[PDB]
This record gives sequence, structure tokens and C-alpha cells, in this order.
Amino acid sequence: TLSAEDKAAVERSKMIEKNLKEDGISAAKDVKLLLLGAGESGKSTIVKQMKITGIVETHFTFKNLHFRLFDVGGQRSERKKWIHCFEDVTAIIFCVALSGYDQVTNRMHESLMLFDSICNNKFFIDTSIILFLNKKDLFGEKIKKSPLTICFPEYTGPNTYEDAAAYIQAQFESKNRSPNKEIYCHMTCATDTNNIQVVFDAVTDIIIANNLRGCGLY
Amino acid sequence: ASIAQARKLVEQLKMEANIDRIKVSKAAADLMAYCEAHAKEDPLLTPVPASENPFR
Amino acid sequence: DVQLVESGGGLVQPGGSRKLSCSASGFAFSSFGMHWVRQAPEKGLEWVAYISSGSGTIYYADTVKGRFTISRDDPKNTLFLQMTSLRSEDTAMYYCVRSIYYYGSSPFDFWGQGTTLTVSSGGSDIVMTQATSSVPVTPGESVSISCRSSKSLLHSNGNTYLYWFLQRPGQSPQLLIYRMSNLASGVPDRFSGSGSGTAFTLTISRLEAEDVGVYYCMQHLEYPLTFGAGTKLELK
Amino acid sequence: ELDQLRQEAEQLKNQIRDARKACADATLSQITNNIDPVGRIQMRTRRTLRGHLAKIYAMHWGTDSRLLVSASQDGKLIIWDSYTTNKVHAIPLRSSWVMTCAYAPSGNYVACGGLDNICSIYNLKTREGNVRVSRELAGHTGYLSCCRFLDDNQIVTSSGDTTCALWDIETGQQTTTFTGHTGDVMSLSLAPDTRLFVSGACDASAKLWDVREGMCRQTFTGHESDINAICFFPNGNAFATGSDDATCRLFDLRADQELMTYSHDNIICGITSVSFSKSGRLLLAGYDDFNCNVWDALKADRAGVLAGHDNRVSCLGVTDDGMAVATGSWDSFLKIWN
Amino acid sequence: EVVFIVLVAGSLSLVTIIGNILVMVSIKVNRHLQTVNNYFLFSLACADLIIGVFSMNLYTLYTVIGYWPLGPVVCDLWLALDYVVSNASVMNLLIISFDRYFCVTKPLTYPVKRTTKMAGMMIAAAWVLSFILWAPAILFWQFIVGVRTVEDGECYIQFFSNAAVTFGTAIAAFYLPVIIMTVLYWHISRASKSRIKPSREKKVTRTILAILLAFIITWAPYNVMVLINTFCACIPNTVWTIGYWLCYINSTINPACYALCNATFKKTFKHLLMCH
Ligand SMILES: CC(=O)OCC[N+](C)(C)C
Repeated sequence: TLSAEDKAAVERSKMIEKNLKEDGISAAKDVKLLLLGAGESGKSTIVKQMKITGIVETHFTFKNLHFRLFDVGGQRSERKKWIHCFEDVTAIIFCVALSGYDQVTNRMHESLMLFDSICNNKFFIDTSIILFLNKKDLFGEKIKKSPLTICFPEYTGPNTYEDAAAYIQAQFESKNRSPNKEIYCHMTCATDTNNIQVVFDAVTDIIIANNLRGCGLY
Repeated sequence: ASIAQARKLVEQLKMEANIDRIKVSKAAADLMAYCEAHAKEDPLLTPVPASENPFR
Repeated sequence: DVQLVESGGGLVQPGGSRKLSCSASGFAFSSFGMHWVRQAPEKGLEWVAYISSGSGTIYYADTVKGRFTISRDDPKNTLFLQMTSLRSEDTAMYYCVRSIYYYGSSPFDFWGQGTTLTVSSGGSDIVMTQATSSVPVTPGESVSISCRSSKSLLHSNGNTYLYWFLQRPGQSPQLLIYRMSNLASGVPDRFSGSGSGTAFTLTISRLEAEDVGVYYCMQHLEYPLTFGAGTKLELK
Repeated sequence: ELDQLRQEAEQLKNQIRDARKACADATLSQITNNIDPVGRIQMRTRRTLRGHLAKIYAMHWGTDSRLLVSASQDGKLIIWDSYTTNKVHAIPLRSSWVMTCAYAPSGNYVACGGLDNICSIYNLKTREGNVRVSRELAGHTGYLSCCRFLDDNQIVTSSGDTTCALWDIETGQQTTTFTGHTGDVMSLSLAPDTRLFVSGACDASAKLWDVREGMCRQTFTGHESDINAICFFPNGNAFATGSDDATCRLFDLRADQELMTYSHDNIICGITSVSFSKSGRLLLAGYDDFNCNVWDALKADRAGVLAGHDNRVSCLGVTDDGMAVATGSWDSFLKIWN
Repeated sequence: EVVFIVLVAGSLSLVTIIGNILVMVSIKVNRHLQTVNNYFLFSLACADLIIGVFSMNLYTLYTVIGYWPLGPVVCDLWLALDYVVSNASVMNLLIISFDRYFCVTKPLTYPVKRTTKMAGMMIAAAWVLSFILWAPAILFWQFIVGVRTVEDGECYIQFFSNAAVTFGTAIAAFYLPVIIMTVLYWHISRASKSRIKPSREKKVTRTILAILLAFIITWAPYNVMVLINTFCACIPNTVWTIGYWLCYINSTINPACYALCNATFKKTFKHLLMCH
């Protein structure tokens, strides 16, 4: 053996190895989510709709699933330096306000640029992005007076709610070029608890896809 | 105001622009001398026998 | 604060049994190791049992294995030792110590209080010997002590396993030097340790009147753990 | 007015450029043309510290070249034993977003940073036998990137808000603040004399502060992208900066100029960490192309590769006696080389 | 013309061995590949390796000579080992189908509920079931009163001329896994399609049929002959031997069907081939 009183340190090493193993097993069962957006994107409305300086880690549970929403927009620096910390997240909650008839450049142009930047990143090739469209009532009210061509010269067609919403959704959705990740879309405006069950459904679908890919059956 | 920031910047530039300097050749020679003079206790450039290697 | 206190002593008829509990408070009990060191009325110290963290490995003495058992309940920070079929040579008080083990740790850094235990009348292990049990000393001078062993204690790791101790009159023993070279915490920068292989010495300089008592030596190479007869130091 | 200030700044920059051009006479290769090379350096792994469960972001050697700390986003900060691939401590953290760690030169304390503006300081020699938070420092408004101890009583931190600060741990307040950078700061290296230090910014610059007066001494702007790691030459008169544009520089203080640049055409990734060796002949670096690179420090010649890591390496340190070198990557493994 | 028979054998056997060594180092090499779903692939790799290098070589040395080289006693051990290891590979396929089904159908509860101990228990159960099924009868039937009926030259288990304990073992060992995996993969294909809304289900179906046909085509004919000889001796020495080789080939197809399809495993081989 050759070990003298060193046998009493190997016991400590194995004890803490077991502790780390159990801690990892217990901490691998919480689904992690990330939340992005832009200025006045309505993300406050949904983060305050979830009922139980730095990263405001929000925690809640639903259908016996430990959720972790890592709201990070509070940082003030060059963004690209710290996203890779948030790799291996399960999904991304992306909130876009449908009041894009204003300038700050055009707001929807900025949202399109940011979505294109954050959708073709090298880290998020396989990371599905959940797309929330907020303030549907305001957009529907505003489209009665002003048409969609006031911001999209290329757009042609009517000035009705459903067709304009479909056009906006198609414009956001056609920005992904990878064939692995999928984009889930939804529309809400300060509505009922529906904002959480859609997230739950999207997470379940992403976990199923991950299991199929891992098993090699995909 | 930008005037105060520019004044501070130019003051810092003047403060840091008045430091004595040497020839780069002497600096390179000093680096070479230090690298050569302390090279006998570097157990990476000169591999050490396993008789006194705790990791082996 | 760190506190150790033991209860359960008294008197018991020959062949009887009794329980003893070492109740502890003020530290992370569940991450330590506990011993039991009994002391005869006039003799030195004898090691009785041991139990590590998580109760993984338990060792016993040579005159005790098969009779006593040792167990601990760390959720309630209390230690236990079941003694059965007592003998007239067990009429000694028991102690309780603290033995954290990792790289750089200092074992036996604390010592219990001691519970009395009186019972009415009716070769291959390491042996460590000391020079004399009675040496008178004078204040203001430097004195030395020695404790020669029988087996070389310099392990192949480069470490030597030997622990010096001190026992003030009527109180618990204290740790002074661990591994024959390091100085423990709280003990002054006055004492010093030295030695090589089997001849060990401890050096004291500018001796005061608070350092009177008996000094004990211990080995920690392999179990069981053996002590010495000690050396009494008295004023004038 | 504005025109006068612009003219003064332009004149100062032109004078500095002219003085730097005049002070340069020859390159370093000419003086080092007779220097013997080192040859191929065959280094093999000796230990593989398989203990983590996520990507490792920082590590720091002890003081006796044996104990080691690794910080990773699995949530833990565990102290290793290098000589016998053993573990001695495991510290659960509050925020799992960790980008830096430190080891006090006395070995008593360790400090962890993170992405939540707070540099928490731990204790290792408690009387209860457990590691426990002593004081939390919260004065920044960005994200901390590096933290190096000065002694047991004061620490130096750098955060992603163009500020670097010195803290007094006894009180918990912020003693001195440093400013002058334009972008984020991502690296910091205390000098051997513990009297001044360097800090590389994300806006492709590096400045020299001193911990006595709080004013910037020099600045070295000749480099084309954000800087990710700095470390001094053992002499305490030079330091190497590793940016993201495939090149690493070597600067000198009194010469006040860039000395050498280390690159090859096939290299297209970015540096992640920089260290040296005890004699200051071997330059190490950490690349994004899934490996390490041993760099000759006097010939700028590719002179060995520490390949073997499965993912990008993010931390690289050597012992205090140059006996071993350790590397940790985005896979949970650490390695020891000789 | 003898080399033509030995070249095919050598190539298939070696292609098996190197691929499975690559897989075995592939799991330990990638940190994520150290998942519970890959202990089953270790088991499968060991099974196909054993029957790959030793059994293929033996039948091939033996394929054309027709004379037992190592005598009667050794041949029985060879038969027992071959049958046990092949059965074990089939059980490994069955348990992989099982845990794939449970992972797909219950993605929340099941993946965390089971631990490494459950995988070890399943592997041990499969192996001991293979031993219990094959090892006893082959060795002990000679010890029923009948004299070794087998002629010396031919090392074939006499259990195949026996009393319908041949039908029982055949029907179990082959028919039960085929039906079970077919029924299970049909449910997997049905549950694969998206509920929140080429495609996903089509790809899953196109992989499931690939695996199922690759298994069935090889192993069906030998069972057909097994069910015919017991009742009646058409017995071409032309295809009895190929009848057995259409069984040993499933080992070589097993690395591709179970580690090629996986994207992570395919990417792992790239690093292993690099710096080689
Ligand atoms: C186990 C089984 O029944 O099939 C094995 C066929 N053989 C002998 C070719 C391996």
C-alpha cells in the first residue's frame, strides 16, 4: 500500500467526489432559459407576469419543472464578450414589440438586425429561439390609420391585421439559415397565464428533439 | 462637458510624455542577459531526471 | 468557541457495562475524526479506539478489541463508546480529541475534559521510550527533552509522524508540535521541534513558570498509536 | 477652446510618435542572432484532474507550487493537490457565473469574482473546519474579469466598466480607483515587486498604473484588437499581451515600444491566456484552435505544441519554480505537463 | 479459389475489430459521451468484438477443411462461447430499444429516474440470461445417457436434432426480440411526430426501418433452416455455411447502425483520427 495517514485523505477525496456527483445530478434537472429583447420590447410585462446590478436570475416552477430565467439585459458593456457563458441553455425567449412605426433608425429595423446577429451566432447554431410578439392590440389599433408600407417599402398587399401579422412573422422567421434549430412564434398583449404554458410546451418539444438527437435515432 | 475631459486628457498626455527613455538595443541586451543568466534552474527547457521529479 | 465535555462515569461492579458520551459543540462535528485516550491514575496515556469521518474505518487497541465498540451520531453531535465486561485494570479516566485529516491539517488540535471511571477490586507494534520521568528545571534557562522510538518514522513521503504534547497539572493535555517540525496554532513561538529518524528532541528557550507539567510523545505512522511514560518538570 | 485642445492633443501625439521613431535603432533579432535555439520540446501529460462538470474559466497556482484552485461554471471552486491528483476542499458558490479566481500568497484566503459585480473573499483556516465567506466586495458596475491579491489585507480587481480598483479587506471599502480606459478590461497582472501593475483593455490598449498614487504611467497602443490576457516577464520589466487577432505582443517599459510580434499564417484563432517560464525563455499561450502553443520568447519561432485538449483552453499557469505547467479548457479536465 | 473465402472473412472480422476499438475509446474520450445510454454500447461493443476476432477466425479456419482440428472436447466450448456471445449481442440490442423507447416517450421523468446502477443491472441481467439460456444445455446434453452423437469431424451441437427444445430456444431467442422491437419502434415512430405546431417523423421512420431490416434480413434464413431440419432433413452444404455467416455479419453492421447515425459519435471519430 505504502500509504500511511494518506488513507485518511483518500476517504475525504472520495466523500467530496460523491458530494459533487450528487450535486451535479440534482442540479442537472433544472431547465435554463435566457431572455433577450430591446428597449421598450415588453419583456418587463412577461418577466413580471411570472408568478412563483447584474444578472437578475428569476426562478419558478410549473408542472414539476424547475425553471431558471436568466434576465441579463442589465449589463452595460460590449455584448459579445459574455454570451458564451450562456451556452448550453435550453432555449432563448425573444420579445419583439409590434409597435414598429417609430424611430429611435426604425425600431423594427433594429430588431431585425439584432435577431439576425443573435440567430446566426456560432454558439447558437443548435439553440432553438422562442419568439414572442407583444403589444398586438396596439399594433392592431395603429394599423387602422397607418399602413405597413410606412416602414416596409417591399411589402405589398392589404392593410388588415391578420395578413400584416403573418407578413411580420414570416419576415422574422425567414432569418435563420441553419436547418437544426427551430423557431417558435407566439402573440400576446398583457393577456392571461397563457404566457407560461407556451414556454412549457416549447421546452418539452426542445427536450424531445435533444433526446432523439442524443440517442442517435434522429 | 467635453472641455473638461479634453483638458484632463491633454494634461495626462503631458504628464506621461516627460519620462526618460533608453535605447531599445540595451533593453534587448538586458532581456538576453536575464534569460541566459537564470537558465540553469528552469526544469522545462532543460528536462530534469526522474530522480527528483515529483510528478513522475 | 470550541467545547468538548464527557459524561457517564462513576462506579460499576466487576464484569459490568456502562456507556460514555463525548458531547461536542462549536465546530463542524460531522467532518472530523474522534479518538479515545484513557489515562491511568499514575501512569501515562493509552489509546483506546478511533472512528473517522463518515464512520468508514474504525481501529481498536490491542487489549480492547472484541469488548468495546465505538460509534458516533453526527446529526446530534455526540460520540459514543460501549464498554462491556470491565476489568480492574480499566480504572482510568477517558478523554476525547479532534483529528481532522487532510493535506497540511493539524491533528489532535483540541482535547476534551475527562470523565473518571473507578471499578472496585475483584511485540510487533512500535514501542516508544523516554529518558526519565522526573527532571527538575529552573526558570530563565533553555531546556530540552527527548523521546527515542524503536522504528524509523521518516516515511517515504518525506514526512515524519511524531506529535509532542504537554499536560498541565490537573487539566487537559495540549498540542505543541505536530509532525516533529510544525508549530501548532495558539501555542507560543517559544517551543521548537527537531529530530531525525528515531532520535527526536523538543527545544524550549526562555522558560517561564507556566510550562510546568509532563510532556508526552506520540507516533502516527501505523495503528495502534503508542505514547511514552512522560517527563515531569517541577519548579526549583 | 475645442480647437486649442485638439491642436494640443495632435501635437502631443505627433511628438510621442516622433520620439518613439527616433528611439528605435534596430530589432531584437540582430542582438539575438547568435543565441542558440531550444529545439523541439516534447512535453507529455503527467496528471489529468478529472473533477469538474462544466467549462473551466480560471485557475491559479498556490505558493508552494503544490496546491491548486480551479473555478468553473458548474457552481463549485475546488482546491486540488497536484502532486497526487487529490482534492482537499470543495467550495459551493453563490453565483455560478464565474470568470476569475485567486489564491492569496500566504495561502490563507482565496477570492472569486464573477458576472454579478461581486468579488467574494473566502477563508481557509477557520476553527470550525469549514470554508466560509468572510467579506463581499461590491463597488463595481460592470463585470469582474481578474482579481490578484497584494497581501492578506488588500486585493486588486478589474471590471468590465473601464475601471480598476484596489480594495481594503479589513474594512471592505474601495480605497483607490483607476480610470482612463475606453472599453472593457479583461486582464490584470501584479508585478513581482507588488508596486505597480498592468491592465489590458478591450479597445486594443494597455496601460501601466501604480498602486501608490493612482495615475497612469505609460500606454502601449500598437495592437489591432481586444486584449484577453497579460503576464509579466519574470524580470518585472516586460509583459506579453494576448489579443483575439491571432497575434501576441511583447512590450518593454523603459524602451516604451513594442518589441516583437508572434504569428504564423496558418494561425487564425485568438489568444486566451499567456504565461512565462522561470528563466523567461519559454512563452506559453492558449489558443482557440483546441490546443496550446509553446512559443520561443527570443526568436519568435514556433517551438513546440501542447496538443491534447478536446476544446478551447481558457486558463494557463506555471508553478513558482517552473517545475510544472497546468492548463484547463472548456471540457471539465485539467492537465499537468513536464 | 480458397483465398476468396478467407479474404472476405478476414476483412469483415478486422473491420469489426477496429471500428469497435474506435467506439470504445470514443465514449471515454468525449465528456458528454460518458452518458448512461452508452454503457449499453460498451456491452454491445464487447459482445461483437469477442465473436468477431475469435469466432470468425475459427469458423473460417474451419470453413473449408471439414475436419475438426482441436478435437471433440474443444469444439463444444467453441460452440457454447459463440452462441452465448451472439445471444448477448441480441439482448444488448433489445435493451437499447427499450431505453430509447422510454427516453423518447417520457422525456421528463425517465431520463433522471434511472441511474448508472440501473444500467449495470440491465447489462448483468442480459449477460446472465444469455448464459442461462445457452451454456447449460450445450455442455450437458452429452451427459444425458446418449453417447456424443456428433460425428468426430463435425463440431455441431446435437441439440439441433433434439426434442423440440430446439423450437423453444429458437422461438424465444429470435422471434421474441424481433416482435418486441418492431412493436416498440412503431410506438417510437408514432410518438416522434411534433405535437406543438423533409421532417422529423419521416427521418425517424427512415432510420427505424433501416435498423429493423438490417437486423431481420441477416438472421431470418438461419431460423428458417432451424425450423425445417427438426421436422425434415433440402439441406445444401451450399448454404448451411452461408446460413451461419448471415448471422456473424450483424456484428459488423452494428457499429454503423448505432454510432454512425449519432452526430456526436461521428464527430468524435474526427478527433480520434486527428493527431494519430
Ligand atoms: C445465438 C444464435 O442463435 O445464433 C447464432 C448463430 N451462430 C451460430 C451463427 C452464431
